[PDB]
Amino acid sequence: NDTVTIRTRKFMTNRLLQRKQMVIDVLHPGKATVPKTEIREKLAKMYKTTPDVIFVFGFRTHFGGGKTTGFGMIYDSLDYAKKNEPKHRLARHGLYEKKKTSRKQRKERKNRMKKVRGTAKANVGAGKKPK
Amino acid sequence: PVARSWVCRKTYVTPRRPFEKSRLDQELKLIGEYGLRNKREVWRVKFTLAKIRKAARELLTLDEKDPRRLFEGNALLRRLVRIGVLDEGKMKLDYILGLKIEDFLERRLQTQVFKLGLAKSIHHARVLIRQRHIRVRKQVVNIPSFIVRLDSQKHIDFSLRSPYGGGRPGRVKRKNAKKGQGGAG
Amino acid sequence: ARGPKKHLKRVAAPKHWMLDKLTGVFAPRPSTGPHKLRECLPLIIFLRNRLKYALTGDEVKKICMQRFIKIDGKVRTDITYPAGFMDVISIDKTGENFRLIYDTKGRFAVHRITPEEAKYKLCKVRKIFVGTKGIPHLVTHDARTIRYPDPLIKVNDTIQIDLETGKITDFIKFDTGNLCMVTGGANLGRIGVITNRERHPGSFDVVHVKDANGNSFATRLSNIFVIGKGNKPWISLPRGKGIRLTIAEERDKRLAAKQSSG
Amino acid sequence: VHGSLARAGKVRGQTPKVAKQEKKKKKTGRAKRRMQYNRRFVNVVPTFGKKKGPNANS
Amino acid sequence: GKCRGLRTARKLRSHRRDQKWHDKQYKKAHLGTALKANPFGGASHAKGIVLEKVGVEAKQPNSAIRKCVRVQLIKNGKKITAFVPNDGCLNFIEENDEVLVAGFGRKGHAVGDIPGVRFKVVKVANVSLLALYKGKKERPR
RNA sequence: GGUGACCACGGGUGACGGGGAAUCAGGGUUCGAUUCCGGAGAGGGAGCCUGAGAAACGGCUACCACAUCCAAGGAAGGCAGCAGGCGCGCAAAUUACCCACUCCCGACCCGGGGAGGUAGUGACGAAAAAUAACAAUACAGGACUCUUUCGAGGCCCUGUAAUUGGAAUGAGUCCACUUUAAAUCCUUUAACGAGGAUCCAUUGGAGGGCAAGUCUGGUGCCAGCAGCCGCGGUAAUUCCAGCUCCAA
Ligand SMILES: [Mg+2]
Ligand SMILES: [Mg+2]
Ligand SMILES: [Mg+2]
Ligand SMILES: [Mg+2]
Ligand SMILES: [Mg+2]
Ligand SMILES: [Mg+2]
Ligand SMILES: [Mg+2]
Repeated sequence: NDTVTIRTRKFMTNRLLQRKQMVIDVLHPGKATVPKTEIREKLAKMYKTTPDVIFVFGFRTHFGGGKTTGFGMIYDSLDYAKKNEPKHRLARHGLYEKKKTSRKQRKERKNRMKKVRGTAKANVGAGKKPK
Repeated sequence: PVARSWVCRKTYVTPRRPFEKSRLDQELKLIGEYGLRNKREVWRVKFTLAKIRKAARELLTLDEKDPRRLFEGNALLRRLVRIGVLDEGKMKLDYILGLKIEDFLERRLQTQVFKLGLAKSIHHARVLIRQRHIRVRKQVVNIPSFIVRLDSQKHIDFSLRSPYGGGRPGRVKRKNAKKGQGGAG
Repeated sequence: ARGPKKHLKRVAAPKHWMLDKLTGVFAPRPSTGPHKLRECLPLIIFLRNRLKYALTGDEVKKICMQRFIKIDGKVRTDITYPAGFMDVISIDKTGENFRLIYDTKGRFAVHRITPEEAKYKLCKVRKIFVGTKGIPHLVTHDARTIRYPDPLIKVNDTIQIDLETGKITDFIKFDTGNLCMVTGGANLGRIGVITNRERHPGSFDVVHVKDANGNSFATRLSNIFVIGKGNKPWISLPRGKGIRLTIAEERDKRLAAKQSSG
Repeated sequence: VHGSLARAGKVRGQTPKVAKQEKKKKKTGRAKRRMQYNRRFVNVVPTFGKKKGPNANS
Repeated sequence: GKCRGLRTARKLRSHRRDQKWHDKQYKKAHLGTALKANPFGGASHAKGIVLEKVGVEAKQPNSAIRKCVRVQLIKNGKKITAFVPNDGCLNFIEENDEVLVAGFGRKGHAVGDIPGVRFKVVKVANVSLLALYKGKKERPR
């Protein structure tokens, strides 16, 4: 906190997705790669925005510490953030939940519904007994 | 299928004949003088010079005023004076054939830090560089074979984190210090 | 194979798309359209590698679905639509307009243009023929066809075409001493003036073109596309003015630019 | 066959088993090159002998 | 002398490939009889089952017993004599074992004073003969 | 009639073609099963339906060869797809995770993709690069210097043994961050972490070719070594060991 500064570059606005894009480089002189949450809240203060719509990722620390380069995403509204953003970043910030099953079971369910024809009661009942 | 690259090349060539008393001593002179690990890296720089000599020789047989000879002529001369093995005023294709491997070896970071006086010996230099102590510009470098350019030659200095520039001494100093204060009131 | 191919390997993609080797194995594989896939830009690369508006394939999918991309006066939702040559890519929400023209090195370059200069488009007539009831038709370098053209337009000429109507506003005749642009081969992307058209019956014609600096080059007739009346180009030429410079002088141009900026 | 194969491993059986003496760990790598470079290049021997080899058994 | 005309390339190449059959290396590698006669069938190594333990007399200026083993290759079932190249590795060899036999050194030619032996044993019972000789690992007892 | 010593026809190929790979004065000689383009095939043949496009095989019909279930009345097959087994062999990886990337398909911003991506095994191979550095004592060495050998120090470099002797560090444990679809690894960065710094470099050699012992102890034309010359029959520069050197 004492010596951590945030710089931005390649900044450009695109209302195509109602966002402004930039690549940011942090300066943690003797500190670990600064956590994304601190960058989010500092980058929000630089741009005067609430620290729940700022999106940052792709943080690579240079050899020997100091500079770490990352990609910055900001939006004019959280509504738009839910609209056009990859789901992992929304899940990273907790606004999207992927409480699903593994892909291997989904394929087995699909094949097992292929064996049963038409009958909705058995088509929805194909995966009950073989749990 | 896969999106790999598999574009690789060897950086050295082994000698045709093994066990020459003349060649073995000549390479061992260079290895000891410049503090090299093995004979592969004296073969590597030799291979680098041979590639430069081959490229320079081809341009010389090429007719004068040929655009390729002119364009690539100053292209390889430009980078030869940038790294520093070639004199600024020695900008002729003939003078490239007169280059040796000693100049290509003294441009190494291990050699320059010794010559800059940062290191007490050429062999101290290798272990100092490998121990993440020296830096070029604002970047710490831990590779002895880092060739330096004329611009980067001045900037070579100790890294801030090392116990030679900024503070934060090594663990052995701290353990010695904590043992000293633990042995008395 | 047993049918049409619908894949394009990344290595096999056209060079002027300027794609790298590590992101993936496949290439946009542009859909069928007014331009051949070797000399077209799919919208995916134009909004990802040209303007960097989108980062990945699904990001350029969202922008096309929201319907701000408008090619040649029509909104196109196809992620891999073949843009082509001198087509107006108008994105009205951002207010920028692009005319797709090759740079000096035979590559399509970002050419921002004024809104009122986007209302028209040039086109090369390729085949002229008469249809049923004696109606003359005209097909251009695009897959666009019009009826009832001015009888003075012959093959491999240029027609001044305005958008949103499709009519012929004017036309450029193919003649000696006319400014043109090369659209294929080694001399692709070179702006120059016709000097000589030698013809070979049964084979391709060869034309000789001299640029502003005096350099003379030749190419096939199928790679000619007249974009000016004599000397004055009818479109805003891109940076470099369609002039070809050898390896000698872009190098000193960098050094001069670097030295000035240093 | 003559059946003379009963003598396989004869000498190696007869040889007395003397164990290797323990020795200081030998420097390896750049340091090993340092040692041999110092040994054979930066040294002056006043004794004669017509440049005897590195493994002289005098 | 040789022809030097401008359009004698056909004669030059036809004469070349006819004369290329007159050196042993080209004849050997392009006729196929040597490949068929090779017990290994063009392979660097071959596994086999120890059929017997035999001793071969050295040549005239030497006088020794070379401890070899008669081996049948698991592929093609051919019987060959493989030398055992150490001091006491024959004792490491018993009856009916898998042995990885390899060429002796010079491409199907007899080596040294051993007559008619062109193969040497490398591994036995899927453990290296060098490892057994140096005591690195012992027999699977 | 047509084709043939300008090599037809026939046979062989351990022949898929090409871009390309190895070697590298020049000229060439081998190699291209293998990620890009083209072709072919889906156990061997043959014949078809649908469709714009198939003689399709993760479509059908028949025969041949294998092979599964059966209540013996019948029924169902095609891993030269991803994994994974058997066999064959000198010889080649996990029955893992994900559609996050690249793209593909679909009615389609929303679904699917063993394509493909990620991780696991991986000394095929390629790049970088640890296994130590420094200082002060002893004893030699130096164009050393001081009286002109003798003795010392106003200097320099190696070497052997030492309570030296306190400085620097990673490889390891391990916090967090970062990376990522989620991880891992790398890079960051806490706390530990080096005096046989036992945190211990190996593989092959020492007659010549070819760098290195005319050392010591055994064996005695035996065992064995030896690519080739050759060594060994009792004083082995060549075998089996120790020691010491050599090469990478
Ligand atoms: Mg074949
Ligand atoms: Mg091939
Ligand atoms: Mg097929
Ligand atoms: Mg259809
Ligand atoms: Mg079929
Ligand atoms: Mg070690
Ligand atoms: Mg010995």
